Amino acid sequence: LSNVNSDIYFKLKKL
Amino acid sequence: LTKSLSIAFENGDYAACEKLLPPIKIELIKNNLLIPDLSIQNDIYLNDLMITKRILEVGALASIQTFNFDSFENYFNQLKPYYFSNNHKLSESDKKSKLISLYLLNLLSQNNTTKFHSELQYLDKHIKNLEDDSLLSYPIKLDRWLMEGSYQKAWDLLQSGSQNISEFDSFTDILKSAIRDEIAKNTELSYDFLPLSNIKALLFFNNEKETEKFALERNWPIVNSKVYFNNQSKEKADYEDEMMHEEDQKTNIIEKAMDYAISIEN
Amino acid sequence: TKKKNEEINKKSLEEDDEFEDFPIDTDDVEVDDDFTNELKAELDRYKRENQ
Amino acid sequence: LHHSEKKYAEEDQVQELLKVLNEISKTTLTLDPRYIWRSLKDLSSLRNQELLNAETLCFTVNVLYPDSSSFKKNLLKFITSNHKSSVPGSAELRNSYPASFYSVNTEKKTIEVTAEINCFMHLLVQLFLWDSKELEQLVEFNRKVVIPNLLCYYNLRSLNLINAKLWFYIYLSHETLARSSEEINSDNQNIILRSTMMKFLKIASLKHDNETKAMLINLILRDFLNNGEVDSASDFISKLEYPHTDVSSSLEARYFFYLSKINAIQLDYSTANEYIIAAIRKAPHNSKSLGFLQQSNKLHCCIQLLMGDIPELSFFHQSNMQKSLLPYYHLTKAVKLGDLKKFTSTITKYKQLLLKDDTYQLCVRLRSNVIKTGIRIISLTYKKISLRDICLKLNLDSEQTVEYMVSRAIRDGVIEAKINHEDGFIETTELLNIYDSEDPQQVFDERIKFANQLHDEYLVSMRYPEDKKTQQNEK
Amino acid sequence: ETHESGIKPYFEQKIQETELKIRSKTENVRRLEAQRNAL
Amino acid sequence: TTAAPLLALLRENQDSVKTYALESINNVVDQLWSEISNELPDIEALYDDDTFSDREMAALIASKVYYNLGEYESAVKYALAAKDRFDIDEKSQFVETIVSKSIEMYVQEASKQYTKDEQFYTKDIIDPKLTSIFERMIEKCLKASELKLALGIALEGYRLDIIESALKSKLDQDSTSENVKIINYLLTLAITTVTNSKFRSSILRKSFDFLMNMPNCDYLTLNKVVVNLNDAGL
Repeated sequence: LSNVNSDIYFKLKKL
Repeated sequence: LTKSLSIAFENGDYAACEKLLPPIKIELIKNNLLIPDLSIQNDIYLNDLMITKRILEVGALASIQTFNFDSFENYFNQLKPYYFSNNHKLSESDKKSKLISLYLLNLLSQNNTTKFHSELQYLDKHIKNLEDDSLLSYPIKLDRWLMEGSYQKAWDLLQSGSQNISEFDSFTDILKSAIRDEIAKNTELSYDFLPLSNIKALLFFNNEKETEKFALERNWPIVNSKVYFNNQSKEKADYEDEMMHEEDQKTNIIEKAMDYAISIEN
Repeated sequence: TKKKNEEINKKSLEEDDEFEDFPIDTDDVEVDDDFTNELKAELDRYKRENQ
Repeated sequence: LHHSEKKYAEEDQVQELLKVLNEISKTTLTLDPRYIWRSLKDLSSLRNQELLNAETLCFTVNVLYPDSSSFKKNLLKFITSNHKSSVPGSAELRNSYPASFYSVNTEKKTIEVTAEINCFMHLLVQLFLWDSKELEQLVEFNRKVVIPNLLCYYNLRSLNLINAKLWFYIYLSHETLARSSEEINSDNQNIILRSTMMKFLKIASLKHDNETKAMLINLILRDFLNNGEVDSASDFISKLEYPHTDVSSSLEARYFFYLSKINAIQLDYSTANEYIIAAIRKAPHNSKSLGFLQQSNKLHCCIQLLMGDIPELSFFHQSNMQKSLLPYYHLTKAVKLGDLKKFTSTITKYKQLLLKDDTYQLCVRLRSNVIKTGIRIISLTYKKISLRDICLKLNLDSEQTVEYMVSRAIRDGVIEAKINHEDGFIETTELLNIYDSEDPQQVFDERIKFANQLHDEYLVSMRYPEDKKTQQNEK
Repeated sequence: ETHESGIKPYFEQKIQETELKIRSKTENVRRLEAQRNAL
Repeated sequence: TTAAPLLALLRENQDSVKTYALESINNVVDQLWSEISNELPDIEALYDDDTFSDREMAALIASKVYYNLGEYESAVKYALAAKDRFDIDEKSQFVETIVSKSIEMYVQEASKQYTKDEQFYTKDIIDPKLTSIFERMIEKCLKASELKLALGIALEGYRLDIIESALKSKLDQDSTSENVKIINYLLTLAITTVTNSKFRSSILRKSFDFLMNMPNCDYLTLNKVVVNLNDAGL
């Protein structure tokens, strides 16, 4: 579950 | 140490028991840590238990004689789960029936019907026939009568409790003042005037001194031997009207319409 | 059958079926008063003649 | 003979399992998989009866087994070890397909499927235990296994919907064994049962998973009624974290049943009467709700008698629930008349029946209500009545004793009168026409809001199916 | 794996919150869209 | 069984007994909390008093109980009200919840005061305690050995120092290509997240020099910096 955590910072902030 | 406290109560010289009680409260930490509060039953803990309880019980009885209600509730509070958990290994006491009765009595003197019921339900299962009902009975009979609203009946038993005294006296006195307050509140709605003799009879005043004292505290003058509830009732309405909560509690005509209009225009 | 799990769980907590324990285990509010009344009205008249 | 039946039985299960498995792993539609999982269990429970039930054992041999093999062994060992094809790998009906479990690759850790199969395997196990009554050893061991297995996993929303059924089972099996006959070891484990569902209430609240939250709340409140701490329930119930968002109407009905009981003894019938009626409507009306239907009727009789209301005579007569409502019927009459003598005889004679459902606790308190209700009806009939006349009728000792039980009663405005002792009669306090008064404005205000609420409800909901239908391909 | 199971409630809060917002937005905008078209 | 003993041990008089209950509550605070919320205001009063050297401990315990009730907001505020034992909470796995709340609060305030002065971290309003909670988070990120985590939280709070440290640590040259990728993800994400001119300027200038130092980096990534800030000096 290390993978999901990274996405919050990168992708989803922009969205 | 511990056995010194137990016997100091039973000695009848309580001065020594009182002054020694806070040092043993340091030691009560040590005793509580021996037991796991009966989360796992062991006969190592059976021996420790006897002596833990021993301190709480003698002290719980002591709080009543020194009028320290706070402390009585606390000692009993600790005690409760030790009796509740588990198929018998003591887990009962001679002191248990007594201490439970005084607690119940205390809740009635607060004039809380609900809280009395709440406490009862905690005990209920474990007193049904295991401890039966014979001394525990005194506060149950008293609640019952007051619930009914037969105050005559309640009052008689209070008096007769002092012929079956078991430290009942300490809660007797409180619960007598309670009786008078309750009736006084009721009788406002009934009429405005009571002959001096009727106030004394109804509220169970024993002297006319008690009567005229109580009337002053209720903001009723006594002019020509006649009370005069007329005064305080109007005055209370006046004071109540000054508060801030309030606009929505009465609900203005302007207010009612406005709510419905935006209900529609949402 | 979707409800069925929730319903089975719930019935246990209610106490089996007390509905079926019960037969194993063991002015409609009170009686018509007109019979008595007959007796009363007649006796009124008896008194009434002599009053 | 025996093998063929188990195999066919196993096959039937394998079909169902595959449907629900595919479903979870193909897009997110959570609500649909959850409904499927509910039916799958029932289907399997009706199934077991026939074609033998050691189909579970078969599937255990033919899945990836981390500690499910040894658990299954544990299960047969309780009920005496019966082996007959129970050694792992003595069936391979997966056959290492990419269509029905790739036996090598899962072992290797390139693909993972032990997740869900494990969660399902415990669910099957619990269902079998409760049906049979394989309690004792298996219960403690089960509780032990499932908690580090489900907390091993990084909890989904999906996973949470399955485990809210496991949590119920843990609670049930421990309780049922307990009422059979007490043990010391049973109370040690009680402390631990309270602590685990209670800690989990916080976990479920962060995840905001509705099924889990609802479930935990019911169990914790039941627990408090068992041990008699009304006080603990008060602090718990001030905060309402009970979702009503999407949960089964059956849970909603169960929740309201707790609330009624607690409030009633805290001397409130305003809320109690609303919740037990509300619960009947929420509750299904199948032949699987006979338990629930019956007991709601029983608590409501009490609530009304406590307030001072007389329930319909018609309610008990026209019921098919009259057989049971025999104590309740008798109470209603006794109370009505204000006859004290009948009441004592009723309550003593029916002690055992009332005590089962703990309505006996409520019935001691109906002593106040016998006397008071007979006087509600007497004030209604006779407007101005001497205390002398009251005393003779209802057997009450003297004019001074009746005045005290009445004085209290009118404060609360039950009877609605005012006493005149300086003349000597009691005179009912009329309100007569209330249209003339300002009463109707308050009635209206509420109702309007109820109408308003349904309109908004219609509108959000109406859209829901429409959004689905548009997006799907059509001719 | 074990470490990340423990540290998760920091991360999990923020992403699950955000997702809920998408679900309610889509719902609302398309409901109002139908109303506007009819009028 | 119950918590009832524990509640009583607080209220009973003499210092020693009060001090003893605090430790007792702490043991079962996650397990059992229903009955202990009854006496939530009392726990708070013991913290106020200075006689206990376990006041810090008293504030710590109340904060766990709030979190458990369901009140995450009530929890963090109490914890920060005392300004005692947040260090324990930061590195505790079960409650990283109230920590999230503290982080969410700090980044907003930090952003505001960045416009005013680039360093404001030791300013009276931005309590040094807040700065300490934040750096503890950054260390947690690198312990899980993801540096995206550490970058993204710090860009939100307009922290110049923490970002500079991150870019500098990637001068190890673990591998050159692999260093460039991480850097590129932040320059695209700056465009969208950052709208504040002052903060935006500062961060691009730092990034130029760290890239510039490697003579081995692509000049596509260096171009991208020159154009965004649009500086004649760069």
